[PDB]
Amino acid sequence: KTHVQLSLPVLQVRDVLVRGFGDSVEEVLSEARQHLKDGTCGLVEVEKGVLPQLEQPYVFIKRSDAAPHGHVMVELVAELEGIQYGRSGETLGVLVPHVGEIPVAYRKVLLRK
Repeated sequence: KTHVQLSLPVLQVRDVLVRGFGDSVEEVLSEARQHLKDGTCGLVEVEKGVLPQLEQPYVFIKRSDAAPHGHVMVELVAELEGIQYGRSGETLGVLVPHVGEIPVAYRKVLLRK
């Protein structure tokens, strides 16, 4: 399927144990996609002071369309030293590995895979 319905656990930035997916734009997009497939991917909502507490490169989910079955259609955009790889809509949050942190909420997304 070109899209997969996912429910992403929303994590508080200060709880996050593994603060990024790796060391290159290509690696973080790769790793983010693998963790999304394996159900081991969390979401941190972006506000003032969040991104400097996480590791670059960043992987964002961005709204790709204006929402089947409650699931917002999203795609992945990476960012490194202020350059983005991908072009999409509004940021829903920054993806991180999920290693058992307790979430505050779930974000239903339809991921372009």
